Formats: sequence, structure tokens, C-alpha cells
Amino acid sequence: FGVYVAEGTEDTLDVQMGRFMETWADMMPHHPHWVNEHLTILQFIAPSN
Amino acid sequence: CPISFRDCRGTQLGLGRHTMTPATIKAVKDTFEDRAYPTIFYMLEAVIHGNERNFCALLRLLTQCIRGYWEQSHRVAFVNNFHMLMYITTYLGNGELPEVCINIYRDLLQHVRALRQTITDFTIQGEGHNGETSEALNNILTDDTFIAPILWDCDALIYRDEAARDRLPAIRVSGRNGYQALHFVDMAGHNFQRRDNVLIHGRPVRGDTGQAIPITPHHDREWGILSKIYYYIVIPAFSRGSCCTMGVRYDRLYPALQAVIVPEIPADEEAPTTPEDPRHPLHAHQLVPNSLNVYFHNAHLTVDGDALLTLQELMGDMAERTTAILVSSAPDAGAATATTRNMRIYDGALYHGLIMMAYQAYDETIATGTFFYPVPVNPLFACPEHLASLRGMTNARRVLAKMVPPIPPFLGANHHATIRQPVAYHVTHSKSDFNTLTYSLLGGYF
Amino acid sequence: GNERNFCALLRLLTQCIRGYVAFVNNFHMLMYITTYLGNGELPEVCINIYRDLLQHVRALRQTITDFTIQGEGHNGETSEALNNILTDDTFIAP
Amino acid sequence: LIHGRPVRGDTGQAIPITPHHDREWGILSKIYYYIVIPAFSRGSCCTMGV
Repeated sequence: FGVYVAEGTEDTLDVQMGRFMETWADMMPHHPHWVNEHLTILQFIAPSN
Repeated sequence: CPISFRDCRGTQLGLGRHTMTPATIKAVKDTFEDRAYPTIFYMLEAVIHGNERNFCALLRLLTQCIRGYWEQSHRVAFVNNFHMLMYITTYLGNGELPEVCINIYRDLLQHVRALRQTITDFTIQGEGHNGETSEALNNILTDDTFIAPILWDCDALIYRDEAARDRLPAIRVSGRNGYQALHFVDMAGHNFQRRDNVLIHGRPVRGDTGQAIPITPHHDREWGILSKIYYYIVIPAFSRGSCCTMGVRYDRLYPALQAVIVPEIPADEEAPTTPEDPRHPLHAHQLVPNSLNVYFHNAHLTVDGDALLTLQELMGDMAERTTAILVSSAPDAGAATATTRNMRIYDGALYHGLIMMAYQAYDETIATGTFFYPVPVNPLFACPEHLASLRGMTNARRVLAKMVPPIPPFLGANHHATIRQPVAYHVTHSKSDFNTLTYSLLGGYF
Repeated sequence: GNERNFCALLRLLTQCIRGYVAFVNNFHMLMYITTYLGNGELPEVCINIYRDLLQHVRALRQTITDFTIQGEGHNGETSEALNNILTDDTFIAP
Repeated sequence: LIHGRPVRGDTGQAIPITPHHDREWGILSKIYYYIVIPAFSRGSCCTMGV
């Protein structure tokens, strides 16, 4: 979701974003890595991350 | 990069520089977290789509509207747009408006100007390479390569594709490259369902339209700089990421705009002003379902017949349809090396898009998704709440959207874009002040 | 608490509240008021009061939001409601 | 029970019952009821029937 870039599909962006919406429903197989920015320094530098 | 660090460094940056008065800041608050912002203001903003001619054509209605809107809650309006408030300042400065609103606008605009001056100060002048100015080489807000989230006339694109000249540029507009930018579109050539890659540049006030005349930018170079700084600072400075950007549907919008119930006033009689007279446009005897008059009366705004007639001149020029623009570039010579040429950057933006303050979904007056479709492209402008306007809105999409900002890949992946998630986190989660936050963000943008 | 019933009383509800803050008792009418009776037809101070109250409520909702991490659900049940009852649909208003 | 007539919808008799609001309705209502109201009453208010 955060690395792929597509091109315009010659539409009114209504169908485009809607289709992208259901596509994004199952496109997420796990927790994205770039979501836990609320973490502080400690657990961040912890070897678990 | 701790949030406290960002606040402190901004505080140092905003040491001796200007700040807004409490009146202005509380006014801009009362505006932004007011969910009851009447949508007709968005309507008129979309239809004028930032044409100086359009603004100059609607003096009376605009001044009366902003008046009645302010002397009812002391709330300012139109704040989101870049190309109207300064139009007000340029034109609506004779003294007809209440001094408070114009003073608010003046304060905020000169504050933006002082932010620009700050960016000028903390860089050194006279250091150019490969045709790039030092101002652009230090900050990103001054580089014409980077663009604003919202563009309404192609002049910014003209500056961008005249500026880099070494960064390999690539522009995608609904697939196929390149634009055509045909201006001053009329009724006879509306074609709301037009799929081509033409752009609506507008009608220059001082010039000749023609057909083979090459396009001419409507404004100067630093107009875009002010646009970019305003968008990327003050709106995040106050919305705290609550607002969102989206597109419109002129095919259904424009037809709703013709409902005018102005009465044929008898000749040589004084025009009614108070709404209590049936002859007045706002009066109930002149109130008919499915009309613009009831749209105004929902906001409880008093307007005059001539102002409503002015729309017949307003429909001289149309706005075609919102679109997505993708611009790619290489890093400038400041970071240009043999291994980073392919290592490029991409960004997506809305042409003829619009930003609304706070998502609302609980009004019977207007059904959901009647005029606007939520299309945000920014980690900053993530609007998980606004997504309820989207058709076919489900529960899974909404619950998963709270933890990820949905940006379509054709509008730009976060990693390859300029604004990343952490700065959005900072602007959304730093609760210290507003002037300090403005300065902190501004200092970030180096 | 039905908006169809509410949207038919505009006039009378306006005069009553103007003459009289009131009607702060239950949720199913205050935010309807701020939703429709919210364009300055009433004296602006009451609108400010109601707006401040509702923004306070949604602010507390933000508070309960940010004090838990997102993306951990089980048995087809959302992450955030695994923090508090007030966020869990299994619970009911009195 | 009585569901209250929907505003934007169709009446029916066999037509299935439908919610009048979204999910945030419940959480916002709950927060309003259990926090600000008691903090303002300190147990002086009461709930009764008609």
C-alpha cells in the first residue's frame, strides 16, 4: 500500500477511488510497518522492532 | 525527532517574529471546528474555482454573504481557499466590510509574509547551481518543483516544468502524459462528461483569449510560493489533520445552480431589503422547493434580488471536472548522484479540488455524497471520518481506515512522496500552541 | 428522539428556547439542534455553549482513541473496543 | 417496541427494520451520558418513566 504507484485510468475518479476502496479491503494482509509511530524511543530501539 | 524538540526549535525560530492576536486565533478556531459551515460557500468556491474575473464579477453578493455570516456568530468564512481571501484583501478593502474581519485577514496574510521572510533570512543569497536559486535549494516551499495539493490554473505547472530543466519530469493526467490547457470554456463547449486531458486555465483579466495564443500564467512566481506555504502551514496548523480534500461533480452541481426566484420588480420602485416582504427574495411567498433560495435560507442569510441575478453573468464560464495530477521528479543537484537518478520522487494533487473543514454526516437537508466525493491525497490531509461520504461505505473499510490513511497508488505512495507519516503525527499530536506549531512545522521544511 | 419529528418543530422550538440553557438532558436532541438549529437563528452564545460541549465530547473520544494501539482484533471484534467498555458496542446506554 | 419512522427511507410493514444512525452514534451517546452528565449532576439527576 505504501510503495506502489499507479496511473490514471481515464475516469471521473469516482469509480477509480471506489474500486480502490474495495481493493484496499483485502489488500491488507497484516499490520503495516509504518503505522506505529506513536511508539517512544525505548521500545523502538528495543531489538524486538 | 521528539515532538518537544520540534516545539522548542520552532520557539527559537519564532523568537522575535510576528504572532496573531487572540481575536484572530479564536476566530479561526470557531470557524474550523464548526461543523455547521453552510455548503453553499463550498458551492460558490467551486463554481468560481479561483478566477479573478469571477471574483470581480460578484462583489455585492460576496460582501453581503460574508457580512451576514459574520454578524451572526463572529465566525469568519472562506478560510480554506487560497484564491479568494487575498482577493478580498486586494478588492474588499475600501472599508465596506467590518474592520474586524479585514483586520483578521490582514494579520494572517502578513503573518504568512513574515514566514516567507523568515525562510529568506535563514538562508544565504547568491548561491546558484545548474540554474537553481538558493531559496529553492534550501527549502522545499520555495522550490517550484514541489507543488501545492490543490491547483486550479496550470500556471504552477508552467513554473514547475520551466524550473527544473535537469530533474527529469514526468506528468500523468488520467493515464496519458501531457496537458493541453484550453481556457475560457463556455456553455456551448461545456462537455461535463469530457475524458480528454485538457485543463481549465481561466480568463485573464488583462489580455485576449484567442485560440492559438499560448497559455499565459495568471500570476507571478511567488504567488505559488505563498500558496504552498499557506496550504502546508496554516491549514495543518489549525485543522490538526481533521480536514480533508475531495472532488466535486459539476454534472450534478451546475444544474442545481440555475434555480433563481428573483421577482420581476415593478419599474422605478425601491428594491425590498428586509426578508419580511413577500417581494423580497428570501420571503416564504418566494420560497419554492428545490431551489437556491431554500439553500440560502437553510443558512439563514439575507440576500438581494440583484445579487442573485448576478449569477446569470456568473455562468459565463464553466468548470469542467476535477482530476488527478501526478508529477514525478528527480532529486535536485543538491543530492544528484550516479545512483539516485532513478531514485526519484512522486506526488499527487487535485485539479479543481476543494477542502472542507470538518466531516459531517448527520444532516437531512442535503443527502450524503450529493455534490462531493472524498478524495484526499496527503498523509497530512488524512480524513478517516470523511470516508463515510463514499458510496458503498462499509464497516471494515472504516475501522481499518482509522489506523491507515487511504491514498490510492495512482495518487502517490507515502514512501516515494515528500510529506511522510511522522510529520503528520507531529502536527496531529503536538498540543502546545498554534504560533509555535506554525514555526515548528516551518522549520521542519528544510 | 426522531429527526423526522424534530424537523417539523423549528418555529416553536426556536421561540421556546429563545424565551427561556435548556434541553441538555439527553443525547438524542442536543446534537440534532447543533446539526440543524445551528446557523445563528438563535442568540449566538447558546450555539457556542452547545458547540463547546459537543467538541468536548468528541475530544474525549479522541482521548480514548489515542491511548490504545490499533490493529489487534480477535473473534471478529475491533481493536479499540478491547480497551474500554465505553468504546464497546456490547454495552448499552441507560 | 417502536423504532420511530425513518426519515430517508420507505415505510413498509414487512420491510426490515433499519438503524437510524452510524456506529459513532453509540459511542458518542455513551460518552455523553456516562461522563459529562454525572459530572454535572453528582448523582442528583434521576431516570424514570412516563
